[PDB]
Amino acid sequence: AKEVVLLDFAAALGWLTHPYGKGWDLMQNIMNDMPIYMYSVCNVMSGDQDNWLRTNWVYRGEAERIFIELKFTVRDCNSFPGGASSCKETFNLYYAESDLDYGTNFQKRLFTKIDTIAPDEITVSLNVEERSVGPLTRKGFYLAFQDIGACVALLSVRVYYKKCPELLQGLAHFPETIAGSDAPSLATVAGTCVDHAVVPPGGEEPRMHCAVDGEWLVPIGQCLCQAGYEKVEDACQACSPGFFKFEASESPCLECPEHTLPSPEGATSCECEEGFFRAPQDPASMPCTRPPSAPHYLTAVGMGAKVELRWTPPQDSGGREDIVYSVTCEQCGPCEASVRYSEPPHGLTRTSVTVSDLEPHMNYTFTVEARNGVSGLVTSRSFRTASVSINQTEPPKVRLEGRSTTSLSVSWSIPPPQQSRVWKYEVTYRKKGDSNSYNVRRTEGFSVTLDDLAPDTTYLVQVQALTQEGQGAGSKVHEFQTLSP
Ligand SMILES: *[C@H]1O[C@H](CO)[C@@H](O)[C@H](O)[C@H]1NC(C)=O
Ligand SMILES: [Cl-]
Repeated sequence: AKEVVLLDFAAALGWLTHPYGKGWDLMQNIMNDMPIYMYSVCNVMSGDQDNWLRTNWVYRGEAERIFIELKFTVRDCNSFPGGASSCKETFNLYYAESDLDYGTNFQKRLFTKIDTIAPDEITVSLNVEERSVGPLTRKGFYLAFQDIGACVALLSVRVYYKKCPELLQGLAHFPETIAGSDAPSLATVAGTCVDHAVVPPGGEEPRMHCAVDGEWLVPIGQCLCQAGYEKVEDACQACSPGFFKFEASESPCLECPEHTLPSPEGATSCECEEGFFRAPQDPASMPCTRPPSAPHYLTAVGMGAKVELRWTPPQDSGGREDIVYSVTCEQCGPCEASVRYSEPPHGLTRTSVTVSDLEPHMNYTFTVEARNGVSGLVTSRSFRTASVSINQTEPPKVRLEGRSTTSLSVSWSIPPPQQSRVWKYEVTYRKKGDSNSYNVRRTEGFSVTLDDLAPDTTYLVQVQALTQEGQGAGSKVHEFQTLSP
């Protein structure tokens, strides 16, 4: 775990002693053909000791919490001739922040005690200890060591801050970040997106925290490979030629779908080969599709004035499920509003419709076309046709125009446009009650007189305009009556 050092006594500076002369004092020994320095003080006999040793001004840089490591020795208070109660076996560690170098202007009251330092190993004619303080927030700081009446040898001091390693995590890159001072107040570090990577709409953007111990803590958000690109190891390559990636996801590059042209490197979509198309609604994931073929077959059986257009889906959906049917009509020329559709005629999803109100004696032709969500792209037409004529025309209006004791003058009417079909007019009559005797005569006229009948009798008259045989339209059964003398 990287550590940045701000002050290292061992490598070596002549620090400030107070008071000067007595108290702390730089000293030297010999080892491995090399000089060894140390600040010592051994005033155990003397009743009251208050010896201060101050380190020169250390720059804080951007360090937030510093770690102080000390290596020292301590003699046993029981080994000195005096060795009275005036001998301690510990010393005190202080610090102070400032924006300028006080130089020689050392002032005890300005210092904050960090802790007392006690020997792990006491000797008789080396203890290692570490502490830390934060947060620091000024240009520089001092360290101060206080003697209270012991025999101490200070061999080493190191003050450093911990640091978080640079890394790449989820396509994001974070840089060396100074570790934080306190956990409850841990800042957040933004990461930047590797080439060809991005943060999608709208996920969390890359973040991570540098903990006191110099460790990366809680990873937030992530970067994904931009469209046209895919993740390989910890980088983003372009999609191979023949593949595509429309949205920035975690998935790999997909191969082009059906009916598409081989894509160039780093493709976000495969264009569709001539003959096929895609709708706006269509995702670039589905294959380009085609317009449908006309309905497979079409029937139109007309029960009276209504009719039943049944039909079946195209033999070729064009590769879609959004096929809708449209129905028009011929009467020549287009039908008016005269015809009623059981349902709206255009934009149908069913495969059968009932139209009604068809004036007899006219064959209409209905056309049904099938189209899908891609028909609007081409100007062709794919439809089926079916025609029907109802011959039932038309319930004649009967009424009399003359009466006698024995004869009835009967006449019927019917619009000229329909007087064409009518092959012959069948006239039927019989006395009331009688059901074993029928009187029937035919004619092309619109009037007839019934001869040789009984007086004061109601007759049943039924006229039927045949078209041509057994397929004609009957009339209301009227009731007329002879006259009395
Ligand atoms: C419909 O009338 C036409 C004349 O427009 C005729 O050719 C045809 O036979 C009729 N319908 C049928 C059942 O063929
Ligand atoms: Cl602290």
